Amino acid sequence: MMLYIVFILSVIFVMGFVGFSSKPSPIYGGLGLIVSGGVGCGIVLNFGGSFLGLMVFLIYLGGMMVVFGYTTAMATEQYPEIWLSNKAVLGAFVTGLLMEFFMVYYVLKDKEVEVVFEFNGLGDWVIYDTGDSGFFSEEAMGIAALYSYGTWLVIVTGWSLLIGVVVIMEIT
Amino acid sequence: MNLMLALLTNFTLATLLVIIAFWLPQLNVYSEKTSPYECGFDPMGSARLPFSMKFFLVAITFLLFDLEIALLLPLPWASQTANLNTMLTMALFLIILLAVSLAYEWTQKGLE
Amino acid sequence: SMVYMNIMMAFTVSLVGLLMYRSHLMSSLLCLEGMMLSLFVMAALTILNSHFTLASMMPIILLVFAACEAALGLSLLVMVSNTYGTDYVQNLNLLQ
Amino acid sequence: NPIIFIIILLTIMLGTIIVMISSHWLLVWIGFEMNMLAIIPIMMKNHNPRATEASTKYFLTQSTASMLLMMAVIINLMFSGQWTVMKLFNPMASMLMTMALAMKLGMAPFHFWVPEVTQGIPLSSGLILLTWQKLAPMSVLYQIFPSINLNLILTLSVLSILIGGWGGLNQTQLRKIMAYSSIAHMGWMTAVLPYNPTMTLLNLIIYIIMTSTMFTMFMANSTTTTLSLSHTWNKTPIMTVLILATLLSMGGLPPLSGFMPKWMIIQEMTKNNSIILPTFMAITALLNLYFYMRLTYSTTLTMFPSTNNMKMKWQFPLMKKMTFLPTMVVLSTMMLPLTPMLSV
Amino acid sequence: PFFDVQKRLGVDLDRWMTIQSAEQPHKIPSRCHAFEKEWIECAHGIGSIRAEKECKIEFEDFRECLLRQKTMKRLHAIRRQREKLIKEGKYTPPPH
Amino acid sequence: VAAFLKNVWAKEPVLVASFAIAGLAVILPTLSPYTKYSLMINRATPYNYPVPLRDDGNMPDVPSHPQDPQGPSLEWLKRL
Amino acid sequence: VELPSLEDLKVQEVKVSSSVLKAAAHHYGAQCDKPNKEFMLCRWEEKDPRRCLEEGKLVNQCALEFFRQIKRHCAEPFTEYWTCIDYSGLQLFRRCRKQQAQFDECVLDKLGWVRPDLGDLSKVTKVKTDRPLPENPYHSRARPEPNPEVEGDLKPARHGSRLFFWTM
Amino acid sequence: GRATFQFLPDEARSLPPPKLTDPRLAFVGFLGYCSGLIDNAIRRRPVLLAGLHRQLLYITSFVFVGYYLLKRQDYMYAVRDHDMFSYIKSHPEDFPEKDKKTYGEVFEEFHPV
Repeated sequence: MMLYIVFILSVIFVMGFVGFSSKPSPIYGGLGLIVSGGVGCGIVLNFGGSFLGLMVFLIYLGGMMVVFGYTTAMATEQYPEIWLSNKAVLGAFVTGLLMEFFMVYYVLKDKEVEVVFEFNGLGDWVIYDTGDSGFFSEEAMGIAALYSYGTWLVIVTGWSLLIGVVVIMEIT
Repeated sequence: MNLMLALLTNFTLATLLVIIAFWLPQLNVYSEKTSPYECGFDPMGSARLPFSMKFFLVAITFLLFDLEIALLLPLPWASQTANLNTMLTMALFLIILLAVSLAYEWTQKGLE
Repeated sequence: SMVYMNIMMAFTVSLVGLLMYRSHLMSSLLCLEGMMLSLFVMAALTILNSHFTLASMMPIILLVFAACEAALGLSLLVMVSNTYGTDYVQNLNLLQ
Repeated sequence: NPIIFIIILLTIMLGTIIVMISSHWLLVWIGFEMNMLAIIPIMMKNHNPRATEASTKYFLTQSTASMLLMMAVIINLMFSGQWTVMKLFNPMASMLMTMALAMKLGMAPFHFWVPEVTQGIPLSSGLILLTWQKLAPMSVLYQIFPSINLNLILTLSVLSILIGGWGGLNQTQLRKIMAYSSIAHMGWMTAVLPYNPTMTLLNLIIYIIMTSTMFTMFMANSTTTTLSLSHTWNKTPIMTVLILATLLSMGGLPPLSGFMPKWMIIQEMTKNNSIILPTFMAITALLNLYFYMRLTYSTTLTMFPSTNNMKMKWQFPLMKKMTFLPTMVVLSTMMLPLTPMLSV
Repeated sequence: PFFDVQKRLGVDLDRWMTIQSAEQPHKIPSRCHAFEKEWIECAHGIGSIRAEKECKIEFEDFRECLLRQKTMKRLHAIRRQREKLIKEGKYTPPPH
Repeated sequence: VAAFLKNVWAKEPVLVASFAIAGLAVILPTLSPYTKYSLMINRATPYNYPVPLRDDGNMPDVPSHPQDPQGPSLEWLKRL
Repeated sequence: VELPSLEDLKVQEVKVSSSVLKAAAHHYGAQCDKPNKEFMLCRWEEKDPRRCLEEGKLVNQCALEFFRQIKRHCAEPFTEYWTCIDYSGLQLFRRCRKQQAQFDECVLDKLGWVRPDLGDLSKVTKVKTDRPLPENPYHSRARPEPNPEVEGDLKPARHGSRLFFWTM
Repeated sequence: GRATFQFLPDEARSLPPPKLTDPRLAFVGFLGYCSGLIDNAIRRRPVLLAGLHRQLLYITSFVFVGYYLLKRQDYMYAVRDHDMFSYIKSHPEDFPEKDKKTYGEVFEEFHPV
């Protein structure tokens, strides 16, 4: 509801990484990505481009995050545990947790302190900064995906994936 | 500003009914045998989860067929366009580039 | 603005001590796929306000390799557990 | 298996062309991305549990060394938005550029990429294919060249031969002895790159030739230095004379043509009133020669051919393009008044 | 080394998605389109070693078009010009 | 070979139906004159705004009044 | 920068809604054609919309008279026309296609206008030489000067390769 | 330096060309003459005057290629001096005319043993 709805999302996204950047027993590692992947998509679903955000659910969070959890059963199937119930996990959680607030603490909460830490201020409504409006074409972001001009791009990325199967049709 | 209050209603009604159904009669005053009988019909089962090869290749194969439908995804947006001989002949390429990746793997699948 | 510092602080999910260590190597391959969306987002915030109109096809193509890359890397991590059963990065035989 | 072995092998050099044919940082990202995709099968072929535990030590070292490069692109995307391959407009980007790319060519930091892979791959046959991955990023440092900090590119290169030199006197395994002195010959060329970036390629074309002809000599049986004894009086005594000639050529002695680079490369390093810089390195590659002497003291002095085993049969391997390698890798020192006007 | 095949034979492999003012499929420019076309006009036949110290005016404003560095500082200091004098009058302007 | 298109269609008529639709799809855009009208319709749909020009010597055509017989033939669609 | 005053603002503003503006809207643009098309040259062909404020009122003042004419002559079928099209959802044009001719029963006849079917919104026109042609655009500061060239004559090496000793 | 991506450009016509019986072209292929003798010596021939058809076409290779290689070597020095002399010709302020002074001007050291 506030003007600060973007900044209040990204701190969760920063704390999403510190969830799995330390050592959480790789089934809660899935609960670090799906949290961050949605919260990160909460940022991208502003600014106009909604098609580019909704694909991050389908192809990343829908595709790779099943297979990343479709393993950790066929391998690494030891007796599971939870993070923060040990001593090596909590000792690294707090280390960036202060700086997750301390960077916020003086970037602009002082007036201007002093020369080097005041060039980039928090807020205000110039985060989007896109006025004025446009036309009835698209966002856009809408007329951007092209089987026009880029043909050398697609003819590689189509063909790079075709050898992607043939490398994995072997060793396994 | 309701999108975002269109779902936080739906999840706080979801987490409401869980704790009321589960956790509230979990504090009841019955005898509540805590003995290790709670597992059904596979009593001990003193083993680790064994690897199964034919249930790993199903994960990777899907992932490489999942990518190039997102390349294939902006085909309806590629209709109202300029030069369209390019647009047709490039759209037919990726599908065949998906089709050959079948036929090579199709000579060896296994009991999937 | 501050929407770039967070997230440039969040690019330090590499951090190299936890990019190959310690054991359960799946924990290290985790942040290799999670180092993306700190590049997929940090590109997407810049192409979109500054209306480039053409470079926004590049964040679509940024996933397509890194998915196929990590899928290849996950194939070999079965092969380290196909021979053992445990990944355990403190496996070392070929010295240097 | 046979036809698909070419299509894997063909696209390795197709990955590195797009690195060179590009005006756009996105395409040079794809270029040696798919090289890191299409090397992993060649590591495997006979499926031995060191090889699987070697390519995975190869793999993620070239995943991060990939990944920092795309970080370096998106920084100067924010600054002026041009994506041509040129100077990078930001010292926080170029610093993150050069010592990211220093892992794929591996310099003296980013250390054990070079011995821990090349040792013990049961495919010792080749693994001449580790000359493309020394060739792709050098084609990237030809353009980025007028934007560096001039201290980092030397400090990775002054450490290069001082630690690629010492590392292998303590060895027997001749793949490691080829893996070492492959950081050293990456030390001579990037010490020069800020000063006249051609007469760098002269060192590289020489380095492809002299190293490719070393592996082809090795493909009779040779594994270890003790095995390098037992083929003088058994396989062919002309092999012992040939394996002497290339090593003494690759040490840089002026009757042969591995002295062709240095002789020319000091013509550029001084002429720029920098004298204490070459005098350190020129005296440093001297104990890069005590690999080669004490290797030539094995095969060329009849050191104990015991365990009587007769090879009463002929040899039929494929020594492809071998008859013309030690005739341009030894005898060319008179015949190059200008190789650096063809390549320039 | 930079072979430059695509200058000999006239195909554009890429060349179109490079700079901020190239094609624009339905002709919608960027926010700093006016300074791209002006700055590229400066250094064309110039060999870029004298362009770093001669042109230097058409590049600097273009850097400051894109990030708005001092425009946001001249704006931020007006929040400290006033707004300690919240209680000392001068609402300025009255609504609307 | 003429039995091969009838003695595999007694065994697996599954992929045969796929090739029959894979074929006769690439072939037809080179055939009917309905195409290139698909590019002719798609060219005269105005998205942006028509900026005007200036008189300087020429005066080729198309004066200030738009409803004069001035511009090209895109009015065959209303008759279509 | 310097701006015009608070005067040359506050003109007679068309205070109508969205659908009643889109009601006629079609007969509107295709028959005024003097102030508005020339105003585009005043905006496209020269930029900086701080210079171009006259013809911003020429398009506005004539539009004030366009609705003033339609109120006096025929407003009984007009008000019911944008009534039905304001029955909302995308403002389609195929719903009130029946009731469109009851509005246009006399617009072609009473006050005498025309139906610009599809020839409008294309067909780039000319206007007249109205303002002096704005040469010397927004800055157009300097080139600057290039490097002079060499044509000369190609004669071979002066004494041969000049490297260390290396005669020929 | 213009007209990019040629093996040797069009403007190399007015260069001599480097005609034959030059000792480099005798030497290029003399090493190939040595190389074909090695080609027998690797394989336990045991001839050292073996099949001449293998011992020929090495001579043909190096001499043809080495000739076609040397046409740009003499070009690149010819284009080197061509651009230097022009920059000598313009900017006389960077190229002064020194004074001619004989040995009646110099009083050198003088250091005898």
